[PDB]
Amino acid sequence: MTEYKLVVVGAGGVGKSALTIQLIQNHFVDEYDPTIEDSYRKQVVIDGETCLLDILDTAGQEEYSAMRDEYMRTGEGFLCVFAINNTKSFEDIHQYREQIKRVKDSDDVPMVLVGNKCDLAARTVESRQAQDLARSYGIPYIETSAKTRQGVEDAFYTLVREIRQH
Ligand SMILES: Nc1nc2c(ncn2[C@@H]2O[C@H](COP(=O)(O)OP(=O)(O)NP(=O)(O)O)[C@@H](O)[C@H]2O)c(=O)[nH]1
Ligand SMILES: [Ca+2]
Ligand SMILES: [Ca+2]
Ligand SMILES: [Mg+2]
Ligand SMILES: [Mg+2]
Ligand SMILES: [Mg+2]
Repeated sequence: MTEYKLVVVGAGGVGKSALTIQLIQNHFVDEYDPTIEDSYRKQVVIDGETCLLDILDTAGQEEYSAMRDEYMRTGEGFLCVFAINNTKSFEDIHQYREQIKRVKDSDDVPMVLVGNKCDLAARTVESRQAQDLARSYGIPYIETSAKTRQGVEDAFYTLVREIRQH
């Protein structure tokens, strides 16, 4: 069956792991344990196609980011995650996209911009600001909450649909 290799990237603490764990394991991780590099695999049906999602959950903390570039190389699509209550994480997105372009050696890589923690009211990144950034990259913007599950499946499935357009 078709395997989609997805890679989740973004600043430390934005919720990359919580999103992936919610998708794969159907619970919310409340604590914060920084990731090195973890992978998850699950067979799912997306738009009538039985397929395997192979998801690489990467480090956002510089201290743990050792060989992230080598892990990212085989990725077919990238979820670029920031948190809507973390302006710095949003500003960091451009640099993650630059890293993606570097490791794929392409200016045309399947990606989705994800604004996570949308259950929180301490918003400093407005939807329109993120929409504009995504538009400049030619990709969709989707807001999510790993806590409530809002948009979680939608974000990952959208990324699959982006890979399918390439
Ligand atoms: N309210 C709320 N908290 C969230 C959400 N997603 C993650 N968190 C919280 O934010 C913290 C960090 O989440 P985590 O998934 O570990 O972040 P990360 O991006 O994987 N971090 P790292 O890059 O260090 O591995 C945790 O306390 C987690 O519960 C969300 O959608 N809403
Ligand atoms: Ca929990
Ligand atoms: Ca390269
Ligand atoms: Mg494949
Ligand atoms: Mg993590
Ligand atoms: Mg503002």
